[PDB]
Amino acid sequence: AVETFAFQAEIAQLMSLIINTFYSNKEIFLRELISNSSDALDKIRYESLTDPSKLDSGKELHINLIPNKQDRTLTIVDTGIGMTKADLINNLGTIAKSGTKAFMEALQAGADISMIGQFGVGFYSAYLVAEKVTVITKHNDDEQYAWESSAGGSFTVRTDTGEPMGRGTKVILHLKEDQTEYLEERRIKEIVKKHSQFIGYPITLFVEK
Ligand SMILES: O=c1[nH]nc(-c2cc(Br)c(O)cc2O)n1-c1ccccc1F
Repeated sequence: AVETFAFQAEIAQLMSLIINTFYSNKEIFLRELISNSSDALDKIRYESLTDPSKLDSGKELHINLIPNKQDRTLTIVDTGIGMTKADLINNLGTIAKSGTKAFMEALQAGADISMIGQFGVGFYSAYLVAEKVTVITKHNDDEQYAWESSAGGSFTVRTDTGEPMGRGTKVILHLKEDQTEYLEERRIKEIVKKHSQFIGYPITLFVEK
């Protein structure tokens, strides 16, 4: 069973702004997704400090970057706290209506799209480079769910029958045809070194055969 939801009008407007605005500095999407993974890893670590059983679903706290040139996908995997179905539906765990309002006021006053993370809606920067995004997630308190959207005002949620993850989130970016530089090892290494140098978890860039 696949459930289709409409985005809140303000989030659909955020997504169209990201897709339509001429903005060359698209590489910041990766910093934003790694930042969200770091935050999710911090959340499960914090819960584990008082309840070690929180890590029964996996003790390793890490981030993997998996490019696949055949599928034209870049996957960002983390073993953080994950998201429940309600978190996915509620804008992937954000207060995105108020974040979008603040971001749009900042843009009108001179900010630029790279500042999106300061408004707590950095996930949507994925649409600078992806035509479709799939988010697979597993939280200790819920089942494994797949969220997906190609923008256009809607998203889907379903229970995922695919490869079980113990706990965490996988963001699969189905890249736009002209954004394949983000599958190149040297380009990803450059972006991680430039923008993600103070992330306190191992970031492993996988290589391809
Ligand atoms: O909580 C939680 N869990 N999980 C999650 C996620 C998401 C996303 Br979109 C991404 O990319 C990743 C991840 O990991 N989370 C969150 C949300 C928001 C913000 C922050 C944070 F951490």
